[PDB]
Amino acid sequence: SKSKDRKY
Amino acid sequence: HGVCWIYYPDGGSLVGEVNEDGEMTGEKIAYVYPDERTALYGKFIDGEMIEGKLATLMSTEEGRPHFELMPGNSVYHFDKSTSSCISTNALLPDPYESERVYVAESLISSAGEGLFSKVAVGPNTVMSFYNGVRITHQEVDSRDWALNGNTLSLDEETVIDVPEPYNHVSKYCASLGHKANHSFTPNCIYDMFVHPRFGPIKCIRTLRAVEADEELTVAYGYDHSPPEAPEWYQVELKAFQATQ
Ligand SMILES: Nc1ncnc2c1ncn2[C@@H]1O[C@H](CSCC[C@H](N)C(=O)O)[C@@H](O)[C@H]1O
Repeated sequence: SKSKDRKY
Repeated sequence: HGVCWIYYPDGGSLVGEVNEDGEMTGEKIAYVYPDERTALYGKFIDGEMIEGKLATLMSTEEGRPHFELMPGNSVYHFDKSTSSCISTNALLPDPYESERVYVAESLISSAGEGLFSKVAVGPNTVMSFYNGVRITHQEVDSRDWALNGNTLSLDEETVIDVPEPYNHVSKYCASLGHKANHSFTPNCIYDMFVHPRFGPIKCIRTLRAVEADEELTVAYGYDHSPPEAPEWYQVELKAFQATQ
């Protein structure tokens, strides 16, 4: 995703 | 006739005499920040801040907080952002953040401004808040990286953004967490935070002691193998991998 800090 | 303290996992708390239904409702309720000293004291309804005046928790006696009001008529209210409104007081700083960080030119080359500690702090210290407007992952992922410099995933439904022109301190300084630059060897982390003015957001928390005037950095955590990331981050990742 084009955002910081996502839980993958 | 007792007082109750309700702590959030981040270390902030609500404190006051609860009503018959166990709710934080009254004229003398407070939110206390994680330093256990800075407080927003006044009218709350079921834990929502209606009028919190800046105060310092001076002591506790039998569990009951004893506050001193700060000068200046600093008042705050619950003011969660929307998709289109970042704050009703974009230029009113957060009083806890203002004592801990400032913005200045980053020490990282060609990286614009960065966020710096005002004072020495220990590990695990909340330094800054990352508030912004609340938009969807579909909007963010379906637009260009040039518009996604400040996007921070909050959870699976919501991305917090600080879009132009709120990325300039002259137009928005209610929170500053979007000013911390990235590092693959950071001194801070993004962490969940439940804020009395901004609602559920994230914060920047130190992982170790930091000195006065030290730049605060965080890992931005883009997916390296969906990398899906801006070119400057791709370049730096290759460099980080080579040091390893
Ligand atoms: N390690 C790093 N190297 C280069 N640029 C960085 C970086 N970390 C952050 N940035 C820059 O900071 C932007 C994210 S917001 C961080 C605050 C920003 N420097 C400012 O002046 O408002 C990125 O789009 C990139 O321009």
